[PDB]
Amino acid sequence: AKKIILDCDPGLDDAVAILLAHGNPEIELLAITTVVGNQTLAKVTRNAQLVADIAGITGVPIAAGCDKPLVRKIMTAGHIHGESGMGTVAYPAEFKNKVDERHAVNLIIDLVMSHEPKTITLVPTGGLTNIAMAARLEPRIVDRVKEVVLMGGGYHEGNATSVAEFNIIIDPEAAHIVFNESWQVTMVGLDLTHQALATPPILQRVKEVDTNPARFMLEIMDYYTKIYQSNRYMAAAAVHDPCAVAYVIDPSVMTTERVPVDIELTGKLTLGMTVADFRNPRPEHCHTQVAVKLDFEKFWGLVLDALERIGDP
Amino acid sequence: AKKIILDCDPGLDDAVAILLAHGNPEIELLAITTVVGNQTLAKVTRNAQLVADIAGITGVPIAAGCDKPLVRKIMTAGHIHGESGMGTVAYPAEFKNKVDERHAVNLIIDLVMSHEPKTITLVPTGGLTNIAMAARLEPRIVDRVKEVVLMGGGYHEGNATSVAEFNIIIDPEAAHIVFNESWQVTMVGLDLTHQALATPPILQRVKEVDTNPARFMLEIMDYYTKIYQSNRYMAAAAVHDPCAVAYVIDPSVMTTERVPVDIELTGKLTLGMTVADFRNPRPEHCHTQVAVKLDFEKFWGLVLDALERIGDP
Amino acid sequence: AKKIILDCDPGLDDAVAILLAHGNPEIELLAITTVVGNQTLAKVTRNAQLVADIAGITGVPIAAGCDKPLVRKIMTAGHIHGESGMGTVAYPAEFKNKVDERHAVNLIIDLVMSHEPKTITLVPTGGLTNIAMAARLEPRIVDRVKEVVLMGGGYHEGNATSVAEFNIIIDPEAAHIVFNESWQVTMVGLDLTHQALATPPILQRVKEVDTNPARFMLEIMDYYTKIYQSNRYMAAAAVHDPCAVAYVIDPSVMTTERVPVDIELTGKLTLGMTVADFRNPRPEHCHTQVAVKLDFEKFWGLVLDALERIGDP
Amino acid sequence: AKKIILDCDPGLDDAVAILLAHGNPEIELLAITTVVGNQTLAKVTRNAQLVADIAGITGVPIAAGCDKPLVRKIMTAGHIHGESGMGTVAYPAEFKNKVDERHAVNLIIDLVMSHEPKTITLVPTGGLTNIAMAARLEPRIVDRVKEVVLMGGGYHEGNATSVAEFNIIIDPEAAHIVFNESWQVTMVGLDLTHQALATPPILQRVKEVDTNPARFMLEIMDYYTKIYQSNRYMAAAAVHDPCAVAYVIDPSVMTTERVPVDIELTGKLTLGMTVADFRNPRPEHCHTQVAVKLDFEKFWGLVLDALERIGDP
Ligand SMILES: Nc1ccc([C@@H]2N[C@H](CO)[C@@H](O)[C@H]2O)cc1
Ligand SMILES: Nc1ccc([C@@H]2N[C@H](CO)[C@@H](O)[C@H]2O)cc1
Ligand SMILES: Nc1ccc([C@@H]2N[C@H](CO)[C@@H](O)[C@H]2O)cc1
Ligand SMILES: Nc1ccc([C@@H]2N[C@H](CO)[C@@H](O)[C@H]2O)cc1
Ligand SMILES: [Ca+2]
Ligand SMILES: [Ca+2]
Ligand SMILES: [Ca+2]
Ligand SMILES: [Ca+2]
Repeated sequence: AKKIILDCDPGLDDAVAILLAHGNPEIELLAITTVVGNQTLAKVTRNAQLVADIAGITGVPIAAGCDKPLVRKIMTAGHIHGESGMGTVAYPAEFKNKVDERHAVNLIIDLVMSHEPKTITLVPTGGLTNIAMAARLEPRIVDRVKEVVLMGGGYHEGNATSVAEFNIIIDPEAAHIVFNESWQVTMVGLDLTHQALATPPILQRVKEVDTNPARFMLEIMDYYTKIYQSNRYMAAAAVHDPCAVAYVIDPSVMTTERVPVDIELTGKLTLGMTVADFRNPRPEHCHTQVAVKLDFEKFWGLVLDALERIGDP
Repeated sequence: AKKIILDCDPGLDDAVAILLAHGNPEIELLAITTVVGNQTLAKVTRNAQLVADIAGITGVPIAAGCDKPLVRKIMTAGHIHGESGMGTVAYPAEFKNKVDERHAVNLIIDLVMSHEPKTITLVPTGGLTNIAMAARLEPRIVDRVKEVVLMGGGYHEGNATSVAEFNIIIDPEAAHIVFNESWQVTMVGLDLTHQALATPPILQRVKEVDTNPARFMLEIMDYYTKIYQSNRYMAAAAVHDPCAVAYVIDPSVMTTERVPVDIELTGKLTLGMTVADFRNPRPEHCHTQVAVKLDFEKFWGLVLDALERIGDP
Repeated sequence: AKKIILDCDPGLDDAVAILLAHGNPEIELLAITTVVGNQTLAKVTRNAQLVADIAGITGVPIAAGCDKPLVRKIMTAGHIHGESGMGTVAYPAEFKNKVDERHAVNLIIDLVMSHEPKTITLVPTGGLTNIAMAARLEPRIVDRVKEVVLMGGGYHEGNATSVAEFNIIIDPEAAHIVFNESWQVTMVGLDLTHQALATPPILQRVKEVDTNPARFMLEIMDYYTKIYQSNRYMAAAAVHDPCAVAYVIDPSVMTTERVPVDIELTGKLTLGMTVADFRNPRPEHCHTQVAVKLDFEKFWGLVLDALERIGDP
Repeated sequence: AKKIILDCDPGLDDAVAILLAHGNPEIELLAITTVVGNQTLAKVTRNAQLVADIAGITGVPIAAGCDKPLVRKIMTAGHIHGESGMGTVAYPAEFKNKVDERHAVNLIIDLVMSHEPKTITLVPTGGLTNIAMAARLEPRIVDRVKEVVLMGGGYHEGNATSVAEFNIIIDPEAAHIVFNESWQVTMVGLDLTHQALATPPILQRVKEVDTNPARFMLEIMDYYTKIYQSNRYMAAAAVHDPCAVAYVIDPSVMTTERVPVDIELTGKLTLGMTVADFRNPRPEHCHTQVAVKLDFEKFWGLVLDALERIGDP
């Protein structure tokens, strides 16, 4: 029912976002496009094929996009997602799903221009390089897109730096382009995603689904959990990306606040920060909004329900 | 018992900080030094004499300091404190208290070098210009000062801009100097001070003290209240400065968190922000700390108690 | 013999660069692509059609490109080239030359990928937005391009600001992208172009060609001259753009120095400056080089010779 | 006849500036104050005593100043002036000249406030830290000072970086303070000082003076020459500092241009650059001017003449 384009950089959590987008009956996945981020474009694209195979996805093109940030030098997060970007999974000899011939930037422009206006929503869960290129190359897509729901940012938290979130800092100028176009933007930041904890009970409910995709998720969630407990301290791992897809499925999974948000491009300490203006006489008629509280039970409900529907292909 | 130097820029709330510092039996006021900020150095200095007269202070030198920020152009806040900086009070023909001969920067260096090590705590409630100059002119004072407790900043709130607080933004390089010296710094920021609301009950308890200093405070608190309800929206006015003195009197009036804090000097959107790093594996052995929650009843208790002791000189 | 793609923003001097590129027998013009700059993309594209008509060009596609800088806000130079961007010329009811269907960015990628390696040289004489987009969208073109010869910058002079040249400052990030790719870049900056003065003798030699294209050039050169004598003071006008094409025709028209050049993105006073490092132990194996001295007679010789060959179509 | 305060950081060339200031009959040296720069404050101060002793100076106070830049971290040039800062000279067991008790910042303010207006000219040949502190601590000195003639900067050359000169970059905010006060500033930059070469003929004329001060200069000039020929390539060494004193003695030793000059504080490539605006409709009524061409013979004449007058004390 809801057509989306999932632009991601398959690392541990992006994989869960793909499973959720596939398994849920409310989402119609038009394409999976990749960008540099968690790992280099090549690795990330190979990972998208791997999970698309595991979940038995067919009829959905997987197109690679930009292999470098717009202006800045490449910066990846291999210390979180392993060298492969997919933690510790072994790849098949051959993938059933092949990388499309078109450049993700062209495919996105193609899909948006060929479909009826306001029917596609973009869901970026990686750096915003491909979305910004597309918006600049064919500005007509900004008024046709239904809305953009991205995982990135943090109005009061950061991870890459004390105040900046990874997806935004790896390409601040692309983020600046996206947040400043007139389309509707929902920022599902760390403020929210730090609530999407994969606790023991949840992992247990997952193990009980007892299917191949489920054993896969259990395996990567395990690796992800080991990293978070050590590296960037938390009792459990936060699985960010699925939260951006969950909001498209059912907006009631989270509360949102409508506030102005811009991107810092020159600060020495604040480079890459999503600056939100919460001072009250609030704007009214503001094209951006941030996510605040997550309905933990409903969120995990949607994931498990998706895992069950995918079954064992 | 606790010797302090109060460096301020007498506007509405700085006045209350002076009354509290004078009236409380726990504080020994060595000097009141002034800086540009709420108004121009001249106005602010005249204001410090006015309240020093009203509270009947004697034996305490009032020394003017820097009339301009270290590098940036002058920026004042006359729209909040009126043209006089002291809102709407009429000045006497002659002041009993006279402005000292020495420059505040020299007086501060003098007091610190002549007293025993670790016995004086600096309490800046204005721009940090004089403190920075002093520390650069005689670096020996940083190891002798007991600690610095300033009113300024905001780890998650701002007023001058969406993320920056007035005292820090009027002279970012001075703030950068102060936060980076090795002395202990307690930042009593907007996060805390926005809790020190002067509500009707409080103003009523004040009117009942029925003394001249009290009528004075009631008068300025009134003007301050009119501005906050209009200009920078809030139901009541937040009286910031006294909070910095209250912490010196009794540290239990507020909770504090020990985290790294630095000042942004080049950001376009974030100039002057006090960037705090709350990401956990927290530092341990960190010379800065921010104030979080205020004990509202104890705070106002201290103020009224001081108003009563000052009496009617 | 020398295949080029002229990327420009038709204003007064870009027009002369087109005439020279068309009339000279050494240049083979594959396409004329436009960008925002002197005027808005629409105006500039209409202007390119106007001069293509006047010079009787046929068989050469004119494709429009980016209508906005990559990240910054649009900035034009209508005070130098008039509102139309073409000073004071009247446009025809219909143009014989039509704007191509393809986006300049796609056309450039097309031409370069379809021709033999190292046979096309890019000649940008406007902001660098289209060249940067193309290099990011299809990175394979940077190794296939023969070299890039652009009019822009100034190692010791500026015009838009005290140290920055218009073409670079209207899109600093695009310029940063171009100067940092590994292809060979020849910067024909203001240091050189300020020598290409259109003095009375030259204008007289032009009037004598007595053809339509020549009367056209005479007309616009006139307006250009009036502006330079008033606005940005000089005895005569400097016609910048043709110098970039002249270097492709005969490199001996100017001397060049091989030195490192980078673009300043964050300076307050120096935004957009082309910083060149002339300190000696010079690099050796440096992909950029700046133009220094112009052979004035040979330069104008090439222009007049081209005007004569175009004749009167 | 011309009273000056020489603020310097005795390294090889600062020493020659002291000899020239002492030996020339036109200069009346009120004091020699030191700052961090070529070496740490301690070393540089010890060096000033060494040369004051060798030249037999008496009746002139030597006062130390700031040991750190205003905001940035300390940066010295020991690779040019050796570890001692004075290249390779051995120090005496005891110095006849003792370091004054007052801080240079206070001494400078003292001298200027106690003498008649417009009779003292400041001659900084090191980082501008002390001059900026003094102008901020007592703003009354800027209108009393006759003018400031400093060695530093470069409108078209740099040494520390491709576009910035050492003295300015070690403390950009101090420089920004000095160039922005209303006093007259003459900038004797690298553009000029690179002409003051100490060629074999000159060194020979010096050896012939055959006195102790002369043998000293010959010794340090030798070391300085070895460094310049290797490190920062040039056929001979450029002795910068004396050029600033020569201009005070006889302004005709060099040509100057009156143009606006400001300091870049945020650029990534251009930090510390003295940006001069040579675009013409030149200001008229401009408090800054840069030095252009040096009268080589007259310059070295003044130095040798001073060496002869000092004789052999
Ligand atoms: N430590 C860490 C670094 C990168 C990411 C990625 N960036 C976003 C959260 O910062 C998500 O899209 C996630 O894939 C997550 C954890
Ligand atoms: N709007 C407003 C502006 C300035 C201040 C001053 N700055 C600090 C709070 O921002 C306090 O010291 C206070 O005196 C308070 C209100
Ligand atoms: N004043 C002025 C402004 C813009 C330009 C354009 N920019 C470059 C020179 O700055 C050329 O390409 C020219 O078309 C020329 C004059
Ligand atoms: N390489 C080098 C570095 C520092 C200096 C000092 N800085 C100024 C020239 O840059 C002079 O005052 C000189 O003392 C000279 C040479
Ligand atoms: Ca991701
Ligand atoms: Ca205050
Ligand atoms: Ca042009
Ligand atoms: Ca020096």
